[PDB]
Amino acid sequence: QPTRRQIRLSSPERQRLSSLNLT
Amino acid sequence: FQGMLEYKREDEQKLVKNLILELKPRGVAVNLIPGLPAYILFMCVRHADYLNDDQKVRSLLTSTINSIKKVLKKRGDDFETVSFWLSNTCRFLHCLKQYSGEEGFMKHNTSRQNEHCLTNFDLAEYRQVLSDLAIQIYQQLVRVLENILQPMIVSGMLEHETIQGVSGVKTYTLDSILRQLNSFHSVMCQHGMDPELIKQVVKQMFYIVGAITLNNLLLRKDMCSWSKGMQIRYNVSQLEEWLRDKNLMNSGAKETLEPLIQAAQLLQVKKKTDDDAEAICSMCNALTTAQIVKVLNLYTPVNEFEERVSVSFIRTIQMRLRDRKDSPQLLMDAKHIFPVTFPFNPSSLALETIQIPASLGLGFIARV
Repeated sequence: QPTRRQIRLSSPERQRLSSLNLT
Repeated sequence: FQGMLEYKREDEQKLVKNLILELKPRGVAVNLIPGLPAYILFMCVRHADYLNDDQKVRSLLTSTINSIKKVLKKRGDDFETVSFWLSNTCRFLHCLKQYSGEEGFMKHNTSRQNEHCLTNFDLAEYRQVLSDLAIQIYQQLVRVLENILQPMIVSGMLEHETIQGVSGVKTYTLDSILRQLNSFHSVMCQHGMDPELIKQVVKQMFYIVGAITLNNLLLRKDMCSWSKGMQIRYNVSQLEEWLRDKNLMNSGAKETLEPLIQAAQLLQVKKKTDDDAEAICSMCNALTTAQIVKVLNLYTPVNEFEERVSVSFIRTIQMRLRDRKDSPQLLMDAKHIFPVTFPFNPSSLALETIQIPASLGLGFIARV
C-alpha cells in the first residue's frame, strides 16, 4: 500500500456538497 | 482490460447528463446489472486516480454528487427515482471503500479486486460526504413511501371489516396495503438496494403503519370494541406473514407494531377486577398511561348486558402507573425515523468484466 494523498475539501465546499437540498 | 474508463474533461458534463441526469431507472442495462451507474462512475474515478490528476478527480466527484442531488430535487417525489439513486449512491460509497486500498475494507476482496484499488488518492472526505448524503436521501425515501401508504392505512387496517380476511355478511383494504408493500420491496430489490438497508426501510414503514393506525384509533369514537380488536389482531398477523414470506422477520419490523398490538389486546382482556388491572399494567409496556386510559374510556360494550369500563377501574390503572416517568403524550410520534446506517457491503462484481451498453449513450468513454 502506497502513501496516498487525502483530497481535502474546504469547509464551505463540504457543507454545500453534503447538503442534499442545496441544488 | 484493467477495469477503468477514460473520458475527456470536455465531456464530463455529457457523462453525468447521460449517466445521471437523464438516466431512466427502468432501462434494460441498469436492470440487468443493478448498481451499474455507480460501477461506471467508480471506474471513471479509477482512471482519474491512475493519471494522478487531482483536479479531474475533484471535478468528477463534484459533478457526480451535484447531478444526483439535481435528480432527487427535480423528481424526488417519485419512489422509483429515489430508490434508484439511494441504491446507487450507496453502491458508489461501497466501491470507494472496497477499492480504497485500506486493509479494513479489503477482507472480502479477491486478489484481482485488490489490484483495482486506488493508488494515488485517499477519498475519505468524499466517502464522508456520501454517507452524510445517504442519510438525507433515505429520509426522502421514507417520506415518499409514507405519502403513498398514508391514504390506505386507516381504511385498510381499521375501517374495512373482514372475518379473518374474508368478506362478512354484517376503498382500500388490507390487501391494498400488502400489494403496495410488495411493490416497494420488488422495486428496492430490482435496484440492488443493500439487504441491510431494505431491512431498515421495511422496519420504518411497519412503524409508520402501526403508528398511523393506533393514532387514528385513539382520536375517534368507534374503533375500540371487541370486534375491532379481533380485526386488528388478524391484520397484524397478515403483516407478520408478509415478513415471513420475504424472509424479513429479523428486520425488527414486527416489534415496531407492539403499541398497536397491545392496544388491540386491551380490547380483548378482562377489565373488571384488581387482578385484571394488574395484568393490564404488566401487558401494556409499550403504551403510555394516557394511551391505556384512552382505549379503556373509548371501549364500547359488546352488547346491552355489558357495562362500560368503570371510572374507578380506569383510576386504579392510572394510580398504579404513577411510578412511570410516563410521557403524557396521547399520540405516537408517527414522524419518527429510526437512525439509519449503511454497513459496508462489498461486491463480488469484477470490474474488468463490466461492459458499457450502447443504450446509455456513452460512446465517448473508452475502456482501459
